[PDB]
Amino acid sequence: KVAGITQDFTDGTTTNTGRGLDVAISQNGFFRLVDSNGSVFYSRNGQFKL
Amino acid sequence: SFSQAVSGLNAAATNLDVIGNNIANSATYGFKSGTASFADMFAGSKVGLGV
Repeated sequence: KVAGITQDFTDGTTTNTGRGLDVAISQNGFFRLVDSNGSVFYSRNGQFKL
Repeated sequence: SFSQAVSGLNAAATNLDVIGNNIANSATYGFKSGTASFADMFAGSKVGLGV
C-alpha cells in the first residue's frame, strides 16, 4: 500500500546570477507573499521584479 | 505517464530558442539579453504534472 507522496526539504546548491533583486535563503525560512484576493502564501523561489 | 515527460521535453526547447537568438544577436549594438523562467504545476492530487 502507498502511505503517501511526500516532500524532501533539504537545500541544493547556489548559483550566483549577478542580478540585483534576487535573494536566496540558506536555511529554514519562507518568503511570505500576499495574493490579490487577500490570501497568504509561503514560497522559496526568490526572483522578483518591480 | 507520458504527459509529465513531454512537458519537460517541450520546455527544454524554448530554453534553446532563447539561447540561439542571444548567440545570433551578440554582434549588435543595443541588444538586451533574454532569459526564461519555469514553474511547476500541481492539481488537486499530490503527484505533480510537469513544467
